[PDB]
Amino acid sequence: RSSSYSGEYGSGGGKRFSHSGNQLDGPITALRVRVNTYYIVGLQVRYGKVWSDYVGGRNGDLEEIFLHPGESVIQVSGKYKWYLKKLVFVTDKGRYLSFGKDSGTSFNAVPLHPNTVLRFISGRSGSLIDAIGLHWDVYPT
Ligand SMILES: [Cl-]
Repeated sequence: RSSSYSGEYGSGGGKRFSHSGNQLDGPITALRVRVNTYYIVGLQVRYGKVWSDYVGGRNGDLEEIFLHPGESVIQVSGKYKWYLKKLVFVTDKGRYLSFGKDSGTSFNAVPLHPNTVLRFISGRSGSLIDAIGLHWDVYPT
């Protein structure tokens, strides 16, 4: 009734990953994004207290952000072409958490149903992030 999906943004390269089985650990509380001049290289997401497996490669610099207590992502925009290139996570505390350089084809993802937040991500990866998708749902009870 409340879940929705935005995606997939990127190419068909790489291999699928999904954090759907990480939801049970809790809401998103932190993000790691490995970045270079051209690409989103890797991703890791913290669900409650539990970091997901890392996906992607190592040819970039690791950027990390903890969300403030009770803060959630409510919109994600970005850029891609043959791989993912840029991500901006917009939060319900007004923060715009940006990773990567402005180049490529844009996407702009918002949740379909009322009062939902980013609950987990999925996508495709190898040595880079080939594609990403955003999964929205209610903030967990
Ligand atoms: Cl590209």
